[PDB]
Amino acid sequence: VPKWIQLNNEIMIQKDGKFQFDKDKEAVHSYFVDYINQNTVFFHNLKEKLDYLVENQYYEEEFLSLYSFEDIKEVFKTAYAKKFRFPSFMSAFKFYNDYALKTNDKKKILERYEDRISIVALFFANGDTEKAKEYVNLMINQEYQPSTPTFLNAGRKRRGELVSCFLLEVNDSLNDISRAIDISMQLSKLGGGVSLNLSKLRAKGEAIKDVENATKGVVGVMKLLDNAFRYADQMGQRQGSGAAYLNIFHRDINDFLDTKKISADEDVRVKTLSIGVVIPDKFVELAREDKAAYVFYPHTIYKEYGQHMDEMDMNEMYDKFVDNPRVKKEKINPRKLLEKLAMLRSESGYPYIMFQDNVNKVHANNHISKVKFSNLCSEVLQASQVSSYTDYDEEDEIGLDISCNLGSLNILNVMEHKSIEKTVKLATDSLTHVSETTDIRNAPAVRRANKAMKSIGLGAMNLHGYLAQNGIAYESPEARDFANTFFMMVNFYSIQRSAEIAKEKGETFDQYEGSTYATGEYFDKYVSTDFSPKYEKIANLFEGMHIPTTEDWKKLKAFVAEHGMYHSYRLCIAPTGSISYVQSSTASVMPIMERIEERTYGNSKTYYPMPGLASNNWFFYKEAYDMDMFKVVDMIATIQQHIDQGISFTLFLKDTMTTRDLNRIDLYAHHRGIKTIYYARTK
Amino acid sequence: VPKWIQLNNEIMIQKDGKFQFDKDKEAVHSYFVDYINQNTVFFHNLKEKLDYLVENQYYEEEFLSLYSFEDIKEVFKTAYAKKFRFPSFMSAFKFYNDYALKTNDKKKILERYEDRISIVALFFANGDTEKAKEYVNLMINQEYQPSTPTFLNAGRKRRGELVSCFLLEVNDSLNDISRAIDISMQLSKLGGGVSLNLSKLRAKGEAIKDVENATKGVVGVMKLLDNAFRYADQMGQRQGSGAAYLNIFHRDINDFLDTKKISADEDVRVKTLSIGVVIPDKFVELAREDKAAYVFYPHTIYKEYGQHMDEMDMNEMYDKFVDNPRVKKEKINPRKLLEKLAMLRSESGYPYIMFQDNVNKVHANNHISKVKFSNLCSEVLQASQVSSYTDYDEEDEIGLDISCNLGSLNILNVMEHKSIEKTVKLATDSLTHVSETTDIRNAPAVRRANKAMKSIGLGAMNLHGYLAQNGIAYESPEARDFANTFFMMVNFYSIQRSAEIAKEKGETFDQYEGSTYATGEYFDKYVSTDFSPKYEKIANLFEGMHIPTTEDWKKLKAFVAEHGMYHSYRLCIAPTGSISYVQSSTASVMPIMERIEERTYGNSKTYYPMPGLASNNWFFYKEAYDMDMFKVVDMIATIQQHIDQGISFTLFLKDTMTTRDLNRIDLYAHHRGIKTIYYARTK
Amino acid sequence: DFTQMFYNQNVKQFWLPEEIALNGDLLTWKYLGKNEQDTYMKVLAGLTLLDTEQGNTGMPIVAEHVDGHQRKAVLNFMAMMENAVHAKSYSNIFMTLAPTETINEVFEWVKQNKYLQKKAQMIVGLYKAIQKDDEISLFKAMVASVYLESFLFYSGFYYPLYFYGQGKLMQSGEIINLILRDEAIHGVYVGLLAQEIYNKQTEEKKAELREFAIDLLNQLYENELEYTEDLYDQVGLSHDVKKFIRYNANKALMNLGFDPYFEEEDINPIVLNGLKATVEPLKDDDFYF
Amino acid sequence: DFTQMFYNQNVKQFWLPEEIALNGDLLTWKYLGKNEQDTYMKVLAGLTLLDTEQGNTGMPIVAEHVDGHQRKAVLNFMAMMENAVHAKSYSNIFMTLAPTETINEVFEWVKQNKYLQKKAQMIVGLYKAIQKDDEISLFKAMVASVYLESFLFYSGFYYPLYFYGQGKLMQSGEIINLILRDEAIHGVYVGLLAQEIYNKQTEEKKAELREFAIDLLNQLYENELEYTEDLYDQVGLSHDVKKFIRYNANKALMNLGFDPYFEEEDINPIVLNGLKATVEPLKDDDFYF
Ligand SMILES: Cc1cn([C@H]2C[C@H](O)[C@@H](COP(=O)(O)OP(=O)(O)OP(=O)(O)O)O2)c(=O)[nH]c1=O
Ligand SMILES: Nc1nc2c(ncn2[C@H]2C[C@H](O)[C@@H](COP(=O)(O)OP(=O)(O)O)O2)c(=O)[nH]1
Ligand SMILES: Nc1nc2c(ncn2[C@H]2C[C@H](O)[C@@H](COP(=O)(O)OP(=O)(O)O)O2)c(=O)[nH]1
Ligand SMILES: [Mg+2]
Ligand SMILES: [Mg+2]
Ligand SMILES: [Mn+2]
Ligand SMILES: [Mn+2]
Ligand SMILES: [Mn+2]
Ligand SMILES: [Mn+2]
Repeated sequence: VPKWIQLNNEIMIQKDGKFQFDKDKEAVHSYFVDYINQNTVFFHNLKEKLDYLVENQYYEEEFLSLYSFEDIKEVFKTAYAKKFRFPSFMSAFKFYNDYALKTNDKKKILERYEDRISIVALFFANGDTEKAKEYVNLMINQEYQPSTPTFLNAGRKRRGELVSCFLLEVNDSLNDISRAIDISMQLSKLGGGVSLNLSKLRAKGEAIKDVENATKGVVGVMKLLDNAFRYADQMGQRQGSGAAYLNIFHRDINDFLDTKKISADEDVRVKTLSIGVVIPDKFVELAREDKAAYVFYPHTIYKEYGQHMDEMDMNEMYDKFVDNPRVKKEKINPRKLLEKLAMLRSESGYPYIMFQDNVNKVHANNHISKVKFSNLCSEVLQASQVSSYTDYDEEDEIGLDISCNLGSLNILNVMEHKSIEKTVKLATDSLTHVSETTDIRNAPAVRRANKAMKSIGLGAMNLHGYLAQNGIAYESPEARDFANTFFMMVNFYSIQRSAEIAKEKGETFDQYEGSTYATGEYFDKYVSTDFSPKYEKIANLFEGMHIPTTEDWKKLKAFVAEHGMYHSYRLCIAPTGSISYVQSSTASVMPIMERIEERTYGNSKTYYPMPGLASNNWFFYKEAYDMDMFKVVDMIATIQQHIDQGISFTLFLKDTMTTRDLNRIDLYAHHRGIKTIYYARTK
Repeated sequence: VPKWIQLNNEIMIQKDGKFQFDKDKEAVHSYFVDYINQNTVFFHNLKEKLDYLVENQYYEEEFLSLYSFEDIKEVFKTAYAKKFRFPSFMSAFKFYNDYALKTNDKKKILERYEDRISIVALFFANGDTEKAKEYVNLMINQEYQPSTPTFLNAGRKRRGELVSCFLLEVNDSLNDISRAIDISMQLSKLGGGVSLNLSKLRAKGEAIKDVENATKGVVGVMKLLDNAFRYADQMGQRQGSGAAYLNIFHRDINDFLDTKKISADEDVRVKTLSIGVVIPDKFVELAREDKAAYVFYPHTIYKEYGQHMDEMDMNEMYDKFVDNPRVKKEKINPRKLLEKLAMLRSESGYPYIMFQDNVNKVHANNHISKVKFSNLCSEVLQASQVSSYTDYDEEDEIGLDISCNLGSLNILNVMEHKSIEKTVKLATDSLTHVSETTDIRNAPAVRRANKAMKSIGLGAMNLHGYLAQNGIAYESPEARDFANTFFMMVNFYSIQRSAEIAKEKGETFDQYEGSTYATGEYFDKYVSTDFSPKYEKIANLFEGMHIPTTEDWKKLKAFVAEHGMYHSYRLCIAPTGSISYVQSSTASVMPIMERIEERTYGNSKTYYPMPGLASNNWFFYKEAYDMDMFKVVDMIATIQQHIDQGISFTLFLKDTMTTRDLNRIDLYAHHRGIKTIYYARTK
Repeated sequence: DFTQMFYNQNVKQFWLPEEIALNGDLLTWKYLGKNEQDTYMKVLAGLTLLDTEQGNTGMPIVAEHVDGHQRKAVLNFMAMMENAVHAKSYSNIFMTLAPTETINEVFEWVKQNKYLQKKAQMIVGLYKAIQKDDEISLFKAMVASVYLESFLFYSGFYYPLYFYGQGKLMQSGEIINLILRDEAIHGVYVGLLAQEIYNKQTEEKKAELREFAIDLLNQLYENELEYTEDLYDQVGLSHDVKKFIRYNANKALMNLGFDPYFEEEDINPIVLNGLKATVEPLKDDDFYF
Repeated sequence: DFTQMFYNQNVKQFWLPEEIALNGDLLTWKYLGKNEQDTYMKVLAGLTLLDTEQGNTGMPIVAEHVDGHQRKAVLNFMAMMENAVHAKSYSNIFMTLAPTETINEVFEWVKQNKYLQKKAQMIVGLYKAIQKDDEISLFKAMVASVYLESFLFYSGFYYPLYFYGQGKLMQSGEIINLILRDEAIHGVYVGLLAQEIYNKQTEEKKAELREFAIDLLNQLYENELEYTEDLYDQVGLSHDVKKFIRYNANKALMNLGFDPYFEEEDINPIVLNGLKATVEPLKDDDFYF
């Protein structure tokens, strides 16, 4: 048993009726002094280390050649000038086991935390020494954390893509289905999660060019995609993860849901394919009034109207579809479908729930397209256009497939540094750089949408950690007040930075002129409502920091009208799974699942108290399962009103909660404006 | 019970110790006058019939527009002047259930046998009235039978392709694997059977861009292809049929064979994918000497030598691969592998066995490529060049993927009419037309190889029927003498027709000048050895029909050298499954399995005596299971020496014989020059 | 001289209730009177109790004390049939025909029914009184087991057979016939083992063992009469069932090598109507021709 | 939470010796060396002897002390498989490969063998020490049972699997694979019953039961190493067999809800080739807030 593992295990040994939280500092110190400093390759000078890394196929010479070695040396000086110390053993362990650069035999350590941060900053700045130093200060202060792909792979020769979330539209054709399988395998090969919209595919028992009842439906494509993701398993390193989305009004919705039942047949069940259900307001209205609903065969609708069923507004088109004799449908019970959804989420956590009209009532790019589905993590909500992949000899009609770049603000560190504006703008610049430098050669729609939309996702994390370390309960109205003010400021400065980038480059995103940013409809609630804190305690948290006012929002609206907006999408709160340990932060804006995290690595068990947990703030670190999910919905809806994309919203349920309770949580989330629901986690 | 199937069941009622074979004539007469004439749509004149069929999307207008209606009327008169009568109930039942045109609701019958034959003939002739009449005479006399795709779809609007056998080479890349899956689904959608070579794919545990043990092997691609063929099943009426081929020296050969074991897990076993094993003479030599053989990792060989393993000569490079330290190899026992092959064929009928050096020592187009795999029916043996499907933005290097049009001579009717030459030439013309009118716009390599190679497959059937109806035992030397003379004559006239077509069109097949036809080496055994029958009984069977001598073969060799050959491949003997009933013929050149064949169609049981079966030739219709497989191998090898492609050779095994007997049959087939072994059928 | 043939017969009779689809009985069940359904549920519940104890206790304990691996294998197989097949089949029938509350109520009813408790007390008491290496205590338990197999089940079996014979509840009836087919061979087998022990005794000891067997039979019989009246009076069949149990009591005695005790009677004729290729290595000479 | 699921898996795995024809094994048996034939015979006798203890004592004793009708039924089914199916299967393999006199001698040898006896008597000792209404003694016996089912058999199973993976003795190897598949599920099931007892204990009592399990594992493991060298050195396989023992020891521990004891090792590829919370309806007013 390692000495640091023993020291970390002494946290649970209760001395004087309290956990020994101070043992984790001893644990991390022992971990470093006994393992990391021993296994860290040291070089006489930074020049020798850099030469070894570039020449041994560890780094990329292209981005490092943009600086004189003096500038790189000063950047590394800035990283090491902070004397950053990992507060807990788990932070250092997670970094040096997941993100630190190791030798080709994975025996020694080439990169410390400062080296990784310096390389990421030098890649972000793209030749600017002052910008690189600013990125170094931002990341070594741990105010901004680039996503796991960006943080892990930036500046590495043998790297995967810096983007890991992709959203593909699948057209109703064998050519398009085969192309979707190919692109899914190519993107999973790069290490990215792939989400596929299956709503355009015609249901089971539909006609294929005069041969009726010949289509296997969305479940055959589901099996194809599941095997494609199983094959493209990231070189046998990490299991290939993909998601499939289907509209709740699709005829195959029940077959779609039956793929996740525990009793599912092996010719129906899918293993590596997550499922998400898209629910328009029409379905919730039908279930509310207990009227019997209809699911429609998409190809009949396409033949009758020339438009896909998911391309049309179900609120206005549902009655026309039902009254159309040439549109084929079967009766369903919407309440029974809702209960089936809740039962499936209780049993397996699936499907994801995307409230279509909650997303699109505040969507800023409805002119480009409505948001029809989400990503594998249920936070990316962007307009997509389906591609028409024709025969081999013909020319394909390339659409827009969603792929956004992820980054997370550390709410605790941004708040303690009083640097919401600077951190938000620098994170926007880094995400923009990642977007520009991303070129995917086997997903033409993804590449086209990356070049045109220039969408980024700037998330946040350590919300519960910041609140509990400041004596604020997560469910308290003061917590929602802080979330309101903080994310209003984040949105303000992200919009300002996007407009500044548009002014600097003289270009906006494609089809910006039709957006609500161009017409000013986006800024209505910001030029009409004041989002300053309503509590003196919360207003004191923002001391020394200018909270944007209504006049500031009017000035921003005028600036955006004059100069445009560079990013179609800017903010999305991803789960931030493994980077939260490195940042000593609670995951995303979700509340903590456990106060102290018990995990086993190898044959030794490890203990991870939540960051900042102590005796004084023990009960402010309320576990998510002990919380009222209605108040968590209230918090996420408070945040969601300032996030243009969605938020990964996990439901934390007790074992005593019934199907009716899960349905009530889902319906209250729909009522409160929640766009997506990620997971149903039961204790 | 239907009257016709009641009459057909009176065959088995033994009267005076004999089967009532004449009941089948009464059975078919009742079948017609009680079902067919009643359910047949009859029009006032042929003009109304043709207008009705063209207008209601049953026929194609383009091919019928090349003839004036007087010519079409003359063709239909020629078809009906024969007054063809089906000799058995099964012939008419199979035709009117599988190939006869029916109304859109599958209610009534639009085409008789004469109508279908006339339409196929007018399609073949392509505007020529006299040629259409010649084709009508050829098919109404049942001397030549177009394959099931051609006979079923010739001249129909809503039709599949006229070719159903496709062979695909898969390169060792994810782009090429995705393209292989796409092309397999596209061709299965067209109704064709697709065979894929998986030898170029690197084995399990190979590196994918310097990360080791990353490749899932050929079994992952096998699962992908199996699900692709399950998806593209054409309503499931005829589910997607695929074949995978692996060289026996591939490292994944044991896992490739384990996909067919009964005890295989659901994560390994493939169900819709047939498997074939390509065995070079090196493997048979290694097993014969009981030496230690080695299977190789294909990617190591490709990296070391720059060529794929299956693109190299194993009999000359096996020792170099073994001695090469940079080539990765695994030790196997070749005799244990042979025993495993025999056990797998006994328990499942798989794999197909291709003797690669038996194919390539007589292959005429080794300059283009060596034959590396066979088709799903294990009789197409043509040169293929792998394609290089690149990224979306890059141009693809299109290779040569095999596909040939099938057609069978009826040996009994051809020999009765003394029309080997005319039947062979007309069938060659029809197959050439089918090749020219085929355009696969989603399989680039299939299209390119169809345009370049112009390969056709002209098979034969009713060999056992003809021999049994002429008092010749299938195993007798006289039967092999007849097969030798008959198929030498077929080869002579097919080569003559190919040379005449090349002379008329002024073009040969691509890379003809490097072929053995151009060098004249192909004709060595024909200008040196006389193939006239050695028995007076057989010599009288060919009386009235000129048998080409050595002088005739020398003249043909000069003609080919001076004019070239239009088809790279001309003759392949396919199984000819369902068209054998319509033609009242035994299936292919294989011996019959049952003298009287009992089948259940729906809830009706009906019996099919072999064509011409009686008491005077009961024992000449010896079942395939009761005869020596060594003599059947001798017969197939006698036929194979005149066939440029392979012969679908089914092994008929008793329950008593062990795996050693199956291995002995396989080794004797390899010794006797058998190119492929199709099935190990056990009774 | 007999164990091997019983082994073969038992294993060839192997079955599971899931082999029989029960939804076909749904309508003939729906059509029975409330009295008929009540008696039917209770009858099968009484059978379930008997098989529960025969499987949990009776067969395993006899297996423990009987010498010889083959004899033990037969007895172990019979034990498995009792609780893994027979007792479970009744729940398959209950779950098809009855709502959960009626099922719950009938299992509560077995716990409080005095005749069913008395018969279980008596039979299980004898099983648990077996002493190691004491053949007399073993004989007594084997007599009890034969009486359970060949006599006590029959007050229960009557009713499913009575319906089967009228073309009613025929799927449930098929299950019951399979159970009955098993118990008949179980009763014969255990009877033969009991006779082995009896035949070792002095004439004086034999006389006492016959007294034990007859006293036990009469005591069980008197209790079964009251049980039968309690269940069947509401469906009008008590006298008929009584004739049936006497008939089967004689069969139990015969299984024990004793003379019939009750006089023959006419049984309801309805109830009578209710009754790889071989792998051979390649030689060197196989590669040359 | 688990007994009905295991019931299903157990009964659907039912098989009989007669299903596999054994005679074709003589075509590979004749080609083995004396040491190979000797090791095979000794291993086979070892498995036979241990499995007999499990059929006569191990499974029936656990079935006796475990409470619950459904658990008793599953346990009865497992005991049946040991006595009626497995024991007959081992006998059939022996009778096919060796003459009567050779079988008697091998069993005499293995019966006197120090390493086979040590483990057989250690396991049997724990079964004999179970006391009525004492769940601690029951748990200890369950641990012993899991160690037999999931660990001790595997030094023996190695050899038939080794041949089976090479294409030798395929008929008997198929039989052994079916037996092994039954023992795997037996080990998992008894493991869950042991964890149920373990989870009812205090923290101090748990630590004490863990020490018991690890101490027992250590004793058995050290004897397995000696057993292994004694049988497999003559055919050069002991190193690889030892890896297989440790791998299966880890599975046995995981069956008991414990952490693996041994580091992960790769196994011989030839042997590898051989091997609802509560539904509640929405009652309106849940759509309004
Ligand atoms: C991407 C991928 C490839 N493979 C296998 C299948 C292909 O035959 C083989 C080649 O993959 P490639 O697509 O050629 O990968 P690569 O070009 O980046 O690697 P290399 O430089 O070695 O050519 O790898 C997998 O098994 N799983 C996978 O996820
Ligand atoms: N010497 C050295 N410095 C390293 C290494 N990895 C990162 N660094 C950082 C530490 C300093 O901030 C910076 C410059 O180190 P140096 O080259 O030793 O500089 P100097 O102090 O000699 O001027 O590089 C490393 O491996 N060696
Ligand atoms: N009348 C008619 N003839 C058909 C039909 N299908 C095929 N035929 C064939 C039969 C004859 O050989 C040929 C000409 O038939 P027709 O048009 O009736 O001509 P004719 O009998 O007046 O010369 O067409 C059909 O449906 N009707
Ligand atoms: Mg289409
Ligand atoms: Mg490649
Ligand atoms: Mn019973
Ligand atoms: Mn019984
Ligand atoms: Mn056993
Ligand atoms: Mn067992």
